[PDB]
Amino acid sequence: RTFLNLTKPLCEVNSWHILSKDNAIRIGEDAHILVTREPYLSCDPQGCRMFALSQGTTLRGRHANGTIHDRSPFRALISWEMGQAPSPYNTRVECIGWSSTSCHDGMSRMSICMSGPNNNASAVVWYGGRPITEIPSWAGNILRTQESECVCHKGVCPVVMTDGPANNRAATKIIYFKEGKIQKIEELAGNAQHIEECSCYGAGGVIKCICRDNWKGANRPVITIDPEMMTHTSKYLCSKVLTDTSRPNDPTNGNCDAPITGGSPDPGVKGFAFLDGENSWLGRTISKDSRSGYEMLKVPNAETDIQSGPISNQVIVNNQNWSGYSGAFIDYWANKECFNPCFYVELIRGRPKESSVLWTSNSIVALCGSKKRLGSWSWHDGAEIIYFE
Amino acid sequence: RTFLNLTKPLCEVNSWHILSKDNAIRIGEDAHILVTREPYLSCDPQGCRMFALSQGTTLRGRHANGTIHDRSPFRALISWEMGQAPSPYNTRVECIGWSSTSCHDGMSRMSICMSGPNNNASAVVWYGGRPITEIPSWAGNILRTQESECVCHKGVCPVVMTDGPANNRAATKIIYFKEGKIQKIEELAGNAQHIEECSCYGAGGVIKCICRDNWKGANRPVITIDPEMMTHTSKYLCSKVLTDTSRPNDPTNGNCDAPITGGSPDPGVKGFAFLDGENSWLGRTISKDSRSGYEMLKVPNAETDIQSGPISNQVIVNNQNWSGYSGAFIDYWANKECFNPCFYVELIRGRPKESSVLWTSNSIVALCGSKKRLGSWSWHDGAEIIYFE
Amino acid sequence: RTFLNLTKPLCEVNSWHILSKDNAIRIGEDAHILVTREPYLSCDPQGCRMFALSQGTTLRGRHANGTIHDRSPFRALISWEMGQAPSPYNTRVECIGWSSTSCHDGMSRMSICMSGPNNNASAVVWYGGRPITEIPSWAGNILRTQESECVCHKGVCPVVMTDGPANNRAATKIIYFKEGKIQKIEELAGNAQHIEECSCYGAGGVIKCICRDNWKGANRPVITIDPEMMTHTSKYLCSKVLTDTSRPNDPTNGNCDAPITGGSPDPGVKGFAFLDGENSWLGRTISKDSRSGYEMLKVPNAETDIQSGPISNQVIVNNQNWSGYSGAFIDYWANKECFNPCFYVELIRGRPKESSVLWTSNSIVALCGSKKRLGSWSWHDGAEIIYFE
Amino acid sequence: RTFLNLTKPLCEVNSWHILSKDNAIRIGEDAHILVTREPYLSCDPQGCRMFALSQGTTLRGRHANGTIHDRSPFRALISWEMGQAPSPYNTRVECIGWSSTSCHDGMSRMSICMSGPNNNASAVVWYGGRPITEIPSWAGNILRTQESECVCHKGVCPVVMTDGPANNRAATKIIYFKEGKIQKIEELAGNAQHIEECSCYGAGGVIKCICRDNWKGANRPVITIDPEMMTHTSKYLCSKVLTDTSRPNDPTNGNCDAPITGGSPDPGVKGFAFLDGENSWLGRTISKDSRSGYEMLKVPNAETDIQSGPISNQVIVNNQNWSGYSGAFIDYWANKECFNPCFYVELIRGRPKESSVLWTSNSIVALCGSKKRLGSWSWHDGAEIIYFE
Ligand SMILES: *[C@@H]1O[C@H](CO)C(O[C@@H]2O[C@H](CO)[C@@H](O[C@@H]3O[C@H](CO[C@H]4O[C@H](CO)[C@@H](O)[C@H](O[C@H]5O[C@H](CO)[C@@H](O)[C@H](O)[C@@H]5O)[C@@H]4O)[C@@H](O)[C@H](O)[C@@H]3O)[C@H](O)[C@H]2NC(C)=O)[C@H](O)[C@H]1NC(C)=O
Ligand SMILES: *[C@@H]1O[C@H](CO)C(O[C@@H]2O[C@H](CO)C(O)[C@H](O)[C@H]2NC(C)=O)[C@H](O)[C@H]1NC(C)=O
Ligand SMILES: *[C@H]1O[C@H](CO)C(O[C@@H]2O[C@H](CO)C(O)[C@H](O)[C@H]2NC(C)=O)[C@H](O)[C@H]1NC(C)=O
Ligand SMILES: CC(=O)N[C@@H]1[C@@H](NC(=N)N)C=C(C(=O)O)O[C@H]1C(O)C(O)CO
Ligand SMILES: CC(=O)N[C@@H]1[C@@H](NC(=N)N)C=C(C(=O)O)O[C@H]1C(O)C(O)CO
Ligand SMILES: CC(=O)N[C@@H]1[C@@H](NC(=N)N)C=C(C(=O)O)O[C@H]1C(O)C(O)CO
Ligand SMILES: CC(=O)N[C@@H]1[C@@H](NC(=N)N)C=C(C(=O)O)O[C@H]1C(O)C(O)CO
Ligand SMILES: CC(=O)N[C@H]1[C@H]([C@H](O)[C@H](O)CO)OC(C(=O)O)=C[C@@H]1NC(=N)N
Ligand SMILES: CC(=O)N[C@H]1[C@H]([C@H](O)[C@H](O)CO)OC(C(=O)O)=C[C@@H]1NC(=N)N
Ligand SMILES: CC(=O)N[C@H]1[C@H]([C@H](O)[C@H](O)CO)OC(C(=O)O)=C[C@@H]1NC(=N)N
Ligand SMILES: CC(=O)N[C@H]1[C@H]([C@H](O)[C@H](O)CO)OC(C(=O)O)=C[C@@H]1NC(=N)N
Ligand SMILES: *[C@@H]1O[C@H](CO)C(O)[C@H](O)[C@H]1NC(C)=O
Ligand SMILES: *[C@@H]1O[C@H](CO)[C@@H](O)[C@H](O)[C@H]1NC(C)=O
Ligand SMILES: [Ca+2]
Ligand SMILES: [Ca+2]
Ligand SMILES: [Ca+2]
Ligand SMILES: [Ca+2]
Repeated sequence: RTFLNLTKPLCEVNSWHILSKDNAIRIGEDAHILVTREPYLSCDPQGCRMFALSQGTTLRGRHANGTIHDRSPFRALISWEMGQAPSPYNTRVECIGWSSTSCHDGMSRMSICMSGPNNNASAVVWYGGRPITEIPSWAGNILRTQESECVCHKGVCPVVMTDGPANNRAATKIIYFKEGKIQKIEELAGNAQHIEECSCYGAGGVIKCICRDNWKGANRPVITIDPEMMTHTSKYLCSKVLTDTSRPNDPTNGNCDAPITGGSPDPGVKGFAFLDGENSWLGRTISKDSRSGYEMLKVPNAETDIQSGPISNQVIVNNQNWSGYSGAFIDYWANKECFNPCFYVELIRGRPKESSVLWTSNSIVALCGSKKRLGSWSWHDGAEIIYFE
Repeated sequence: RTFLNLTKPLCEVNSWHILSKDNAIRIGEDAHILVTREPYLSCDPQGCRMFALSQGTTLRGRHANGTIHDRSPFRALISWEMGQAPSPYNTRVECIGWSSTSCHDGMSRMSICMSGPNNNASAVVWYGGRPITEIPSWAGNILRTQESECVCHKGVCPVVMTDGPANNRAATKIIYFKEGKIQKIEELAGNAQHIEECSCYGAGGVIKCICRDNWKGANRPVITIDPEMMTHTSKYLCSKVLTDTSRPNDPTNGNCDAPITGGSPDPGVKGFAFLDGENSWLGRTISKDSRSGYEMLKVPNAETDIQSGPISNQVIVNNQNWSGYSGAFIDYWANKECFNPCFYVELIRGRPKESSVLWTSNSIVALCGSKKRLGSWSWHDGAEIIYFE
Repeated sequence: RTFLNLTKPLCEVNSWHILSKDNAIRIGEDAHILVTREPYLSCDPQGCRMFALSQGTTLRGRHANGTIHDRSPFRALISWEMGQAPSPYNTRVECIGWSSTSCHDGMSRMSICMSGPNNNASAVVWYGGRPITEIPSWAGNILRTQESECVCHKGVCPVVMTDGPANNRAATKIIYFKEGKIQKIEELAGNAQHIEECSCYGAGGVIKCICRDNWKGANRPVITIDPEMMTHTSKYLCSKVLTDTSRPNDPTNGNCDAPITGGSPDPGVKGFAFLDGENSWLGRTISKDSRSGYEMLKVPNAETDIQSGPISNQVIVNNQNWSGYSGAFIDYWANKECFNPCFYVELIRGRPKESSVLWTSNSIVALCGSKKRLGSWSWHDGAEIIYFE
Repeated sequence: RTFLNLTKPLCEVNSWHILSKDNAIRIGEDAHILVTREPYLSCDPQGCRMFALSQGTTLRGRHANGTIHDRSPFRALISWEMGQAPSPYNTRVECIGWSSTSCHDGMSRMSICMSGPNNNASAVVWYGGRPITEIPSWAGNILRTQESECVCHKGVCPVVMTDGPANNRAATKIIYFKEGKIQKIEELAGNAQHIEECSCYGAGGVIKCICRDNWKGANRPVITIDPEMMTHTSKYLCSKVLTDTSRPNDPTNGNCDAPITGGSPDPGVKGFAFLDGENSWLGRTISKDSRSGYEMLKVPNAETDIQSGPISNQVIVNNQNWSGYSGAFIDYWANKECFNPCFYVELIRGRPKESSVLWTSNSIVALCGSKKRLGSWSWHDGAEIIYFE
């Protein structure tokens, strides 16, 4: 074992192949499947695992009642073998909390959870399954982080965190970790005006994080991080193809340097994009209003050209089905000459959209890049809400 | 440590001993057992494992309703320790799809799943637990493969695949894989007119695949593969003993080079044979019409002799019980001077044969050869359907 | 790793400490616990495991109905980590059948199961978890074995098997195994008139088997095996303290060379003794009629002296509670200068004795020698049968 | 792997961070969770596990009825991976009994359990998963031990055990183990008048145990053990800050050398403190009468100064929520220059306090120190009792 470095280029991607699906809600109708939300995947030299925020109750359990609620002393980050559903019998507790990130540096995994009350939350940073570092809230307002994997280079792993209003200017820091210990802290710099829930991946010695501006913008902020100089810049996706949820119709021109406003009724959702000049893909919900459907759109020069639009699409979840959060990960230990993009989509069931049940949970689907021109179908959740009534 | 070489000859077989039985439906009446179909086993240097295509639901779950249906986005190939029943707690997800194959090359396991819509399925080829290769559909008609184990020699693992009509001429390929990467693709050549669901094994550097002609033959096609040369031939099993389901009565002579047609109402079932001159055995369901009973027939020179008939028979499942698919496997890593034949029978319960239940699923029995003359009995599923009403 | 050699003497025993208890019926009332019977324990260099004959159903399952029945195609030898209850999620299938034995030789574990119809049963012998040898029925009447562990010395593992009447003269053999292969077969010789269900242990290069005579004696037969020469003798336990169940009052004298008859209503139960001069301990059910209670009795020279009586006693299960089978095992790999005797008692719940339920199952308790004078209480099952009604 | 040596000082602690929370009652409402009480945590070179005394029945099981009872043949010490709820499917059985301690010495784990009747209990001492030693009751009155982890130094693991009255002068011993073998046995010396349920840690070659006086004191006895010399002293914690439950209001002065009487209705609860000069912290329930709430109090010189009061506080469980036992553990194998203090709180649910249910159980929370000033919230159990009615 060695520290991962990020000096390979991104792979060429012409379509997306099915990597994994857990069918958690279908299985959780009967077997003992934990209630969750904010899932993702993360890899290490050995393979890949699913991660999510448990609600500290099973789906059929009476305590599922009220699981719409975001933050409780009963939530923890759990991980498990990619593909299986999360039960109390197959899940590792990574840390305790209601907001998380995790990543493997080539040697060991670092996992980070926030917990506590809204005015007094704290992060505990674990490395090798051991607690290393604690960080108190600096702004006293729901200290929080990515909800998807971080990225490490040469032992250095940056993590974007935010503390402050959901609906106004907040205080975002980039913290640089090595073996769970803080190497540097940096205030957000650049033109991104609001930063939440960054989806991050590395390629070519650089880490790109594509985020949620929950304040004003229906276009997504992008933070470029040098993990060697331990510095960063920020701005917005240039493309007119707007990828936040609640968004207006796509304008004729996007805006590299300011939030483009509009959309009703939701201020944001976690999302992602891979930005590689011509080899660029943007994900989004199919609905402009709601967390339903999911589509991948190849938009050459999305990161630099305000006029860029799709040259190809793939429907991942059709617009008759609920989606939710979406984020980036890559298996950096694959036996290839390039880093192949992968993404997951969180498939939210129950409240608020389906309120014939008392709970909110989700399942997971995950896909990676193919150089081939693969056919596709919808990878929706597939559970019958009527079975839970 | 090393690549499996197919050097050894086949062991003499005079009868069949019990290897494993999972009792999955009996257990699944209570415990949390996954709905499945299309099982098989496969071994590696450490031991044997059971495989099946999950339906993404447990047997007692309400989602088990409608599981007669073959293809959905909720199926995946799962594997588990031989003899246990498949639950969400003890299963490994090998890949995502509704047709599969799997084998170990002596170093690592290759696993292959097709998924996607009928007019646009794709294969994802997995090696050592990672996705290596994707293959688009070549004929836009349910790209599909073996549904039992492949076989490797010096790192080369041939896989037989088909795309095209179930009731007409289709497009079959032999794909030769080494570490999940395509070394060669051949089009099917020879006298087999239709090819599905091949059951394969190796001995003395030759791989034989005994398959299902869903188009015409109640005789089974036989593909013979040289994995060094990476070439094949194809024809039909010569014996007058027909082993497909829905077959007519055995004629006076079989045909080596052309289908023996007939029988009603079903076109085919996956089956297998071991072919080694004198030491040749054929499995078939006992009913010539439906998937019930299972028998093993020692049919000397089945592969060469149009007049060859049984000189012994072992009842595996009595004709009062449901069977289903059957397939070949060998423990190539046995401490033995020969490769001993083994097989499984899938014990299908529920629909369409038992319509008092809303689901279709199965359990597994597995047996291997013995030089001795062993007594026997029926190894039927053993669940009571009245319990599920 | 090296072959186990039986070079240590038995440790001195003056009472019995608790080793394990799985509370399988209490736990199986809600959790998913397999119906079992004929349990035992067996150790290897890494530790000890619990073993039993599963009925291929869980205890609360509808298929638990009819589990009084001894032989079916749905039974398998299962082993799990000592002190756990056996559920579908934690048990390894050792082999398939309804009579077993198992032992580790210092390198790998050998397991043996019989399956088949009464007149045509067979043994399959496994070594390192792979099948090695098959042995067909020699007398066409329920080929059967120890139902507790076998013992090895320099890789030679003898096994006692019987084929023939339960109620009359049968054909017993002693089979000498090494790595699953048969080295010698001997027919039973000496004074034991009937042999079943041998509980065997080794100390100082000699193996002793304490068996069940189902035909005549309420005294237990004793086979002495030389694992090196591969020869044996047999007679009866000399002591007047009668240990089989159904048995009459203890007579004034025992008989070394012939059975002591009487008792009602039942012909026999599996049981055991440690036999070592002054250091001799006889288990038996407290009740002389039924399978209730269990007591240990120190009877010096029980083996050789027809007049030997108890000098102390420890109640293991009180006579108000159900017992069942009992048997010998030792951790031959403990860091001790002697081999310390252990035993278990099968704690049978349900039919025939408790007919308010439709099933038969058991739980387990295991205790080992102490050189100390330990207090004791009853280790009865502890499930409340009314919960199951 | 070598013997752990208590060579490092205790870390500076200013605040407590969340380590783990198993949410076992919430999860056990549906999923098959073992009823437990008397939990703790213990670490080894590889990670930390949770430990509890199981009741040999699951939480929703009908046998949960009556689990208020402290002692039965159906209890066992179980260990599981930290963060998980204890189920039949993920727990190791450490030993059998109703009182326990456990600790790892850097090489292997020693685990000790007492079982038996009140007047004839015995301890079994286990090492590396094998039983090594047995200790009979010396006073015929419920031989019993710490209910939390022991501590080892150069292979020598002291354990505090008591035998004799709960409400009068009892007979306490300090037993020094090495690889499960007795090195030395001392009778309690010093001014502690009654000793139960010691919580022990190590720093700079010294072991401190903060115990429970069930007889007269609302202050806590403290034993200071030299593991190299194998000698101890005892007294009471000096501070006016009384930390047993039932206690009176805190007095003007404490008492280092005699119990301080008073409080109602409870004679005692298991508790803990870390004593390190200015860096000293005392746990106690928030309620003086009852096992509700839990608070950490930084009391400089608590160990030497009768007038020492709190300089800071952390609410661990609010006084509207039930707590229970509490105890000390340290990850001695952390990659840190100091030994960092951790503790758990047993969060008791059911009887006697909540008698709309027929059972008594608990969940667990654990926390470790921080040099930081971190915010906090209440880590209550989180289950709704109405759901179990
Ligand atoms: C966010 O959480 C952070 C944690 O870093 C906050 O910080 C804590 O802040 C407090 C000041 O607000 C701390 O307080 C002080 O306590 C010491 C000693 O306290 C104990 O002893 C005295 C005398 O015996 C009692 O009167 C105290 O009674 C308070 O605490 C107990 C719980 O133990 C509670 O049950 C009582 O009702 C009562 O509120 C107590 O037992 C005093 O000498 C001092 O004057 C002051 O009160 C605390 O030390 C500090 N903790 C840590 C850890 O840093 C902050 O409060 C939170 N911020 C926000 C915005 O909420
Ligand atoms: C980046 O990480 C790679 C992958 O390990 C790396 O390593 C190799 O490069 C050297 C020469 O520079 C070799 O000759 C090795 O054969 C290569 N090793 C492997 C395992 O592929 C780079 O050195 C790392 N670069 C930096 C800047 O850290
Ligand atoms: C506690 O239990 C132990 C063990 O059973 C015990 O010892 C036995 O004593 C009785 C009566 O004196 C006997 O006759 C047995 O032979 C003794 N057995 C052993 C194994 O030593 C004590 O009697 C019991 N002590 C108390 C106080 O009950
Ligand atoms: C799963 C589902 O029913 N999805 C609806 C979808 N359906 C179709 N286009 N058919 C259309 C939208 C939408 O674009 O508004 O999103 C959904 C919707 O109605 C809302 O979000 C409003 O609450
Ligand atoms: C399991 C079972 O009972 N199977 C039936 C079998 N049974 C007996 N011969 N007992 C008889 C036949 C048959 O004669 O065609 O095949 C089976 C059949 O499918 C049908 O009869 C019609 O569905
Ligand atoms: C567990 C239990 O209650 N067992 C009964 C037992 N009970 C008591 N001694 N209390 C009495 C005896 C006996 O000693 O013969 O045997 C048992 C019995 O059922 C029968 O004898 C009739 O079949
Ligand atoms: C968890 C809970 O409700 N606990 C009660 C709590 N008070 C309140 N939460 N209101 C505080 C006390 C107390 O300080 O004595 O008393 C507790 C109590 O109910 C009893 O002692 C009854 O025996
Ligand atoms: C820390 C936290 O509670 N984050 C919230 C997050 C959120 O409120 C915002 O992004 C607004 O600031 O939104 C959502 C969401 O569904 O929009 C889920 C997250 N839930 C959890 N991570 N548990
Ligand atoms: C890919 C696919 O759906 N294959 C079918 C297969 C089939 O339809 C034919 O062979 C005719 O083309 O038949 C059966 C069958 O039971 O006959 C099950 C297989 N199901 C699954 N593999 N999932
Ligand atoms: C092979 C077989 O069925 N053995 C029987 C055994 C028995 O019948 C005799 O000893 C008489 O010959 O009795 C019992 C018994 O409880 O008496 C259980 C065993 N059950 C099982 N091993 N499965
Ligand atoms: C051996 C035993 O039963 N110990 C009791 C203990 C106790 O009774 C006393 O400390 C008085 O001596 O109190 C408690 C308690 O909740 O107070 C739990 C323990 N229960 C168990 N450890 N099982
Ligand atoms: C769900 O939770 C609600 C608010 O806490 C409530 O009061 C309701 O009764 C409860 N419902 C069920 C069915 O548990
Ligand atoms: C509770 O246990 C007691 C003691 O045996 C009892 O009798 C009662 O019926 C049990 N209650 C239930 C609901 O089982
Ligand atoms: Ca937005
Ligand atoms: Ca056909
Ligand atoms: Ca008898
Ligand atoms: Ca007290």
